[PDB]
Amino acid sequence: DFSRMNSLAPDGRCKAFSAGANGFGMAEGAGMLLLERLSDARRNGHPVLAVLRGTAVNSDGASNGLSAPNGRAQVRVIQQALAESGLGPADIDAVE
Amino acid sequence: DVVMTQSPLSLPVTPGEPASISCRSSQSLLHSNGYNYLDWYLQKPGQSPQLLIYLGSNRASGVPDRFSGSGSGTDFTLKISRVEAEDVGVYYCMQSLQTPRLTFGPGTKVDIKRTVAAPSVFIFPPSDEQLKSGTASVVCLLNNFYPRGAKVQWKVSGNSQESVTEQDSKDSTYSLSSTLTLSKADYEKACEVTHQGLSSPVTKSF
Amino acid sequence: LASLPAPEREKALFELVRSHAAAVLGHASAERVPADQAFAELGVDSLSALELRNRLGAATGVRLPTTTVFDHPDVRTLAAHLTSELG
Amino acid sequence: EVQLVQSGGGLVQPGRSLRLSCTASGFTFGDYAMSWVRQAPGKGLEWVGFIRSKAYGGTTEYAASVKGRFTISRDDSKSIAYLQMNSLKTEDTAVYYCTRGGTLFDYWGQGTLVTVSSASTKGPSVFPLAPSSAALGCLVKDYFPEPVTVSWNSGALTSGVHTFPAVLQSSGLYSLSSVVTVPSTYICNVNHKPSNTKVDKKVEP
Repeated sequence: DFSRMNSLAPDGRCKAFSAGANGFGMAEGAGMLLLERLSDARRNGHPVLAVLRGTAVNSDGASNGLSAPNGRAQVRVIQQALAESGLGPADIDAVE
Repeated sequence: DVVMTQSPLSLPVTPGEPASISCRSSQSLLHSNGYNYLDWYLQKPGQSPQLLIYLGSNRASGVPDRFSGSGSGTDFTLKISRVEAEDVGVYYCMQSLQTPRLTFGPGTKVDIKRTVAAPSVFIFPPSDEQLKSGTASVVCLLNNFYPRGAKVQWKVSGNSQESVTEQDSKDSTYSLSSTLTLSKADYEKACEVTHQGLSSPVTKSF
Repeated sequence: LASLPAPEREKALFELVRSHAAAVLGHASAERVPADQAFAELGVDSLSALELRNRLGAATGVRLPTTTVFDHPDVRTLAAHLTSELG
Repeated sequence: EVQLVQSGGGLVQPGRSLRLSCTASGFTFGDYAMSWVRQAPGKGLEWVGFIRSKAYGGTTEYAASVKGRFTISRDDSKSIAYLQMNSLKTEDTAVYYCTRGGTLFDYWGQGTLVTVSSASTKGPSVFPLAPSSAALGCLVKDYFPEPVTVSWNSGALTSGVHTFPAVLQSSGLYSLSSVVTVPSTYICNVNHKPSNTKVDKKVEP
């Protein structure tokens, strides 16, 4: 069905930010994190590998399609998680 | 004696950047109660001042926690964690150990920080119909210069006034108006600046 | 394609565009589809728009732009553009 | 919630009385000591004085420059703070403020532009700026009081427009210099609302 509206790549590669972009490089997998407050894994001795300063969830709103992304709704989710974490555009070194 | 409480001026702060403003204090403001007795005030250009931080470190409600504060017995430091575009104005080092508070302090010119530009020295001879109207006003216009640390000379001074706008947004510079109000006869008897945008004075006359 | 046989070359192309619109939107009753409604309120998304432009480029033998659905938001506008693109 | 809206602006000559009221709403008026602050245009603030709470009683302490001239009173049942101006002079031309404390000015009134000037209401002497060879401007010399808007090309050109602040002369008048910076034959219009002296101007080098 992802093939039916022609949103996929015929090779499986997510050519992100590349001239060879064709669509999703659809793959399957998992991933799962154990989370705790910073002053809750330090008194308990639990290893602290990274801290989530802030997070945000923001819908695309009235986009140009259900699957179509919104150009001005991602700016508000990058800034809401930015104004909730107390961090800023010059503090994040790299972006996944 | 009156405690001297002055805050360093010329504070260039750019959006998204952490700054730090300190203060001087001759007589110790750390009172016997263990609490400093100084305040931090911000006069928003075109609006009323605001209470930022009292007792040296305690912040007021309404203003966000970005205004962090601390200090020693004499030395104080308002740790503005970060500046955004609304965070522009005059900060005041008002102490609170000796009423009267008749002097609030010269105030700190907090400015959107940007590299140094070249002041556009524009000499403008007054209109002749003004000269037949009874006055004379030659203006040495300064435009698009930052920081504003220059005064205009009038050679070949004392009749010059000051007129400078605050910073704009998308260009973030200053503009100066040195108006030399003059009289009838003395018109037929030059202006230069010493801004850090240049080094040698630029001499252009009417 | 109609060979400009009459000024009806206009209404026939309009009806053809409407028929392909009623066959792309899943309208089993191809009788009537809102003409004054845009191509974003009738459910004409990426899939519908793409296969609609393929149908119009196959029946009328034209080369519609990829962003035709956005260029002509209305079926009236699309029909006018297609009928005006004769030569 | 708390509001400390003020009232009592106007235009006076040196040597007469003026009214300043501080409206109190949202709190117990008798708890805090009402204070009054004066802000010289574009430069440093100066504090006037305060009245202590009637629960404290105390006295009314003023600045050294307003001894025997200004007095401050307070009342709970009608909840208005007073700054009485008597024997006004030139320095009093400033925007006064009403502050919520003798030592802790936590609140701040919006500000009343109190003006003590010897001038009279008349149109401006709009004097142009012939470019040297550049920028084109035009002065607004000799106008009073200070409502003012100077546009270029009659509100058509907005890039490079610099509406320079008011210029305080010793004669009590004002001067503005609105200048645009663009290579070229431009229109600058000044509208003085109180006097209806609407001057249009054409400028050439």
